[PDB]
Amino acid sequence: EKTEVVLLACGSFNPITNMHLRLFELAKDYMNGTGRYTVVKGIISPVGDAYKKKGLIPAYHRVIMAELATKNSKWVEVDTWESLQKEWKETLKVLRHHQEKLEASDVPKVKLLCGADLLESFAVPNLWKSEDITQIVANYGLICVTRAGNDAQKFIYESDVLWKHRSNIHVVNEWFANDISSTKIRRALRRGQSIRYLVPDLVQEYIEKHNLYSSE
Amino acid sequence: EKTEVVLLACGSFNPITNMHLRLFELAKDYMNGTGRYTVVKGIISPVGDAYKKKGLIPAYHRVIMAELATKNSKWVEVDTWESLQKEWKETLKVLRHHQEKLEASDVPKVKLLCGADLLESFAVPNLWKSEDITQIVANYGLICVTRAGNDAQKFIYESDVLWKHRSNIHVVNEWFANDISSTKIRRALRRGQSIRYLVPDLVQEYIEKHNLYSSE
Amino acid sequence: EKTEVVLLACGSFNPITNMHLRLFELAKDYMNGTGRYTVVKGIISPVGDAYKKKGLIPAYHRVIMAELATKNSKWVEVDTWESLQKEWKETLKVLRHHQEKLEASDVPKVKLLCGADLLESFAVPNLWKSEDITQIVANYGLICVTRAGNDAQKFIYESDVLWKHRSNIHVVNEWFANDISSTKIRRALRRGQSIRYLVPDLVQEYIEKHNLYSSE
Amino acid sequence: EKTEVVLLACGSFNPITNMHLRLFELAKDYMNGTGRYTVVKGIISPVGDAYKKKGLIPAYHRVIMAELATKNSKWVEVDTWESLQKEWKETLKVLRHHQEKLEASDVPKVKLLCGADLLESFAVPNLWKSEDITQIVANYGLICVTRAGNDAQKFIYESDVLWKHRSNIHVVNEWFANDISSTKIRRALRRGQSIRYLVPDLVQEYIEKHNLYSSE
Amino acid sequence: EKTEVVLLACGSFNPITNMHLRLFELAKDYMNGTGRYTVVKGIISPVGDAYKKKGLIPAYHRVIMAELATKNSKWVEVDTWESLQKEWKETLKVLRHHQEKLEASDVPKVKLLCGADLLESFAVPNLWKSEDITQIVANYGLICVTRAGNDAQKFIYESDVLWKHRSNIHVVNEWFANDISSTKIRRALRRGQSIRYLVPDLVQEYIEKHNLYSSE
Amino acid sequence: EKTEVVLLACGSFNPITNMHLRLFELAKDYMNGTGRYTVVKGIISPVGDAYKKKGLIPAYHRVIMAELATKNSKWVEVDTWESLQKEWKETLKVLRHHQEKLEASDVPKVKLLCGADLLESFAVPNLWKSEDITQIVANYGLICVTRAGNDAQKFIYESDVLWKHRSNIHVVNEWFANDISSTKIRRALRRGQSIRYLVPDLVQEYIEKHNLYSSE
Repeated sequence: EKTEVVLLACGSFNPITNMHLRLFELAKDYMNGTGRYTVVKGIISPVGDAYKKKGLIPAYHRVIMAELATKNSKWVEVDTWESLQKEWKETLKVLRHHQEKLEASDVPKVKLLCGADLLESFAVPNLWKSEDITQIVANYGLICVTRAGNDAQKFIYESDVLWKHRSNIHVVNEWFANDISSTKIRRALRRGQSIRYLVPDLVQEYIEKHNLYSSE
Repeated sequence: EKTEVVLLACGSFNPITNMHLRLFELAKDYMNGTGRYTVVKGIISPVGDAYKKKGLIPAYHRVIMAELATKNSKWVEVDTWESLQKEWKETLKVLRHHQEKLEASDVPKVKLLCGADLLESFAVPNLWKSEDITQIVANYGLICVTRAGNDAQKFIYESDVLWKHRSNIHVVNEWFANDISSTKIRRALRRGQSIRYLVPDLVQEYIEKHNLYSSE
Repeated sequence: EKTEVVLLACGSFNPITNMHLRLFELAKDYMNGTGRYTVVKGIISPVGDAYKKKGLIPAYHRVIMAELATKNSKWVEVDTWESLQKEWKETLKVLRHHQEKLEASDVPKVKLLCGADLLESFAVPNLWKSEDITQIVANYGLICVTRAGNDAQKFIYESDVLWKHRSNIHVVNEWFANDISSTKIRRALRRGQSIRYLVPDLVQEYIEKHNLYSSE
Repeated sequence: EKTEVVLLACGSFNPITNMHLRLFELAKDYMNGTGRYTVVKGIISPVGDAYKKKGLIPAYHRVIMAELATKNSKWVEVDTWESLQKEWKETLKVLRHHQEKLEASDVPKVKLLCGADLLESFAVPNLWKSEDITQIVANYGLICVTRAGNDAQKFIYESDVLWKHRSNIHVVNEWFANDISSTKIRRALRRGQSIRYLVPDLVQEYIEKHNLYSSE
Repeated sequence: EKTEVVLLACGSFNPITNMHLRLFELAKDYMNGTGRYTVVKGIISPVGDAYKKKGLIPAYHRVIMAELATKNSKWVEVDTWESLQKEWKETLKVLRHHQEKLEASDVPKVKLLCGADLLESFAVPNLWKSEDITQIVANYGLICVTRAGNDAQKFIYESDVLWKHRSNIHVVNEWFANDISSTKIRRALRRGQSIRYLVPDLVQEYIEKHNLYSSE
Repeated sequence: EKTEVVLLACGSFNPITNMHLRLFELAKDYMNGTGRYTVVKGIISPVGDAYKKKGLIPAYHRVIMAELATKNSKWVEVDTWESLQKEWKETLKVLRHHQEKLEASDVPKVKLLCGADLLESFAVPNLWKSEDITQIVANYGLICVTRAGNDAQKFIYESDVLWKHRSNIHVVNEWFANDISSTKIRRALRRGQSIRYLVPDLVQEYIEKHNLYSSE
């Protein structure tokens, strides 16, 4: 009688590393261990080229490396929809897009998989529209996997919009530190350092043959 | 016995309009009317895709429209060098690049063609390195065409680096107002307005068939 | 066959002066001289005590002085609704409130009467929600009476949201300067100066007997 | 031969909670245990309605709840003087007001009862006039009750004005954490949570029957 | 029966130029032409070395050049008092110092001679203490000589403290533009330009023999 | 076969204290205990009077107190060169100055002796020119003695310019806390407190007889 859930992670995956992959396994173990849910699929959805940030490499590369990272996974996949659109899409739209897609196979609920960082982001003074925060939290749900869940709970308590919808945010503890951020990987790469065993062997091979992140 | 000069205009040309084209004819008429120079070629050099700004469309489009804009001109051309490089290039490098290229045909002096806007830019507190300003002004020269030359002269008087090298900056008056900025063209385009007779007929046709700048 | 319009002016009226009264007569003359409208009533609606600004005196005073200011007017009145509510109300709600009230007398269109100041305000970086600006302009309309309509038109041209809905904003010129701002009246009053013949005789009498704005 | 002292606490009491009440008992125990003083009365004096802050409810409510909070206390009382004045009063004036009042009963010294927060406040760059800080500290005295007295002592050491007059500031440790801030109470209340046993039963009853702080 | 006045100009005189000298003759002509005063002496008082600004050269130089500038004047002199003190002195103290000195010759009123610049300065948000502005204006008086008296009057109207004491501020028009600022002189000097006939011949000679302001 | 090194410490020495003296002995012990170097001389070089900071007393005083502080040291000395120059000198020039001086005695390498504070400083957004940081680190070397070497290593890891040249930065731990900053000494002095046994007896005597830092 459990609820069927799909896990959706947006982001830049620039590049993807073991840490993003671990977040999925963590979150599914947790959800399924509530006794209240059954996790049915996960989806990585990298941001597109319209988001014009510096250091952000062409989507097609970031899509590959994510596909390499998940080739053997029974349950997590990459969807290129958002990377394809000609104008940049807001997470709330990416979410609606993926929920409507499931309803069209004639019902599993999508939920946004994030870290605390999202919560921090949500409270930066003018940055988000309260009503957009409300729709995400309230219509979908958050699964916040983090090594600082103690910070996580505090942001929830400090925001009325989050507190109001708290029964729909799940804070998940990571007891095994593995803080392998894209930013550190890129930093290591432009210094010529090894990144072996922080990202999947094939993702490391792709980065090396294409000399990515080596430059600046 | 006059000095041979080449006119180099960097920028985004996003898109090019009658105003940029007029700047060249203005500046050559002036230079050649000093009695001290003979203008020998001009060069438009659009910025590349590494400069990641919002609203800045792919170089290849901006290169086309500039080539359409100058197809009939006896003396002005487009060079795609800077648009091609994989990392963004500073104007001082674009300049050295084009001077060295002339020296390799076995001597004409390149000079940077700009408006006041450049001068304004040069004095923004932390924005430019004094030594880079010095090399441009001093090693190459500026030709500042503007409708406000009165502002132009003032920025020169207010900056030691510019004043020092003033004998190498030529302020050129435009007595015929034709302030057709890219920014206004894009604004008009995303409101569905005509831009006929502010840009060359062929540049207007290209923009229309490709639906550029229509979106946001 | 003309359209019936109601003129609604929100604000603090702190206090009301001849200038606010003149804005109504100006705007009606204009509207009625389009040949396209007939102005049917005007409404002054002072802000409430929830808006807690400094220098803003209790609503009941500001309501009186407005009622004194309009006692003899055939067509302009004061509605205390917004001043009465326990929580501060946004202009878009005040607007909906007054439109729905007319529809309940079984159809005249309300329009917001403002000056340029509103337009300036609309473009301050984070200050307004684009969608709220859109509803006001688009669902109601603006009548902008000003001595600087030249600035007015420019703000319209500079904002996509305003430009989009321009056919619904009427910029009205005042050829008779009478810039009697509340701020100047209060300033004069706390210096003990006369304000006779800048506000209606009765409003001046009320302010004097209650020693308002004399203090700080 | 001990000195007779009166304890004066200014503030918003919005609302009062067990924490403010505890500060008095703490400070008297301390003073009286110096062997150098005898505490003779305390006074809560809520700020007035001229201070126009958001969330700050009408004085009369805040005066009640403080009177309910102290009805059974042998030694602490509420004085409504400052709440009554038509213009907002600075603490230094409230202080002079209360000292002169004692001198008029034909001599006990008033002292300002505060937390560290005051000290933090005193050093914010432009916020206080050095000479006002000097008069308070020097003419009256501070009794700083806090759970962080370690921060307290540091602010004293970091400010010349405070250090100079240190012999007149008493830092009091609270070994029993009871951080029940008004801000947290209001937050709890607008989420419908219990605040029972963080404020006196009667203060809780008043807040509930008047539905205070429930709104926003 | 006229009032006897002394004119005191503080500042950096870095260096002094014809413009400062002209301000005195202007202000005396004006005062004496009121029919209400008789100007009896003027005093230039350069700031000291404690004021540690960049570009500000040692007092002794600035004292010389002022003494050279006034050697032939029947009525204006230099007083080195403020330049001598070991700690920097505020204008209000310099003023009290010079008034008390006159009272000691057994009564002429000192008045501060300034330009608009002072008025501008007086209103910069946190910059001056209202009470210091009050003492200067009110206890001494201002004589504001300027080419923009129209700006002058406006600052007076915009500040309550100034407006209150307006009967004690005299705005003096200069109908002969001679804007020879220290800043422009120094700028000219470090570019090797002539400053002949903008400062007294002897001041120009001193600057030249000591190579002042030539450097940076 | 070890490398011969000279230790150069720039700064204000305002005043010098036991802490600066300890930094030298610390750094030499460390260098010499690498087995790779031999420390041959150290040099304190106080900043000059052109650097016009507030609280910074005349160089000649700061030069004395440093000479008193080192009179008995076999190996550390004061060089007044930089204090003497008429324009303020950048550390990179002070460095080149001292290296060239050694090369002129017909080869020991100078190295900059600093604390973390330098590293913090190096990363403040616009503060240093990357190329100047590069020349110091790369052409000379840093010896960073600190009680927080853990912060030290982190700044190194966070800056590409530092990381690139890390093999040339030596982070030295101080296991004996002795944080006697100039700022604390001056603070103590203007409160009339003892500073005995935080600075050399003779430096303390000089400060006392000249009443330095007593004022403000």
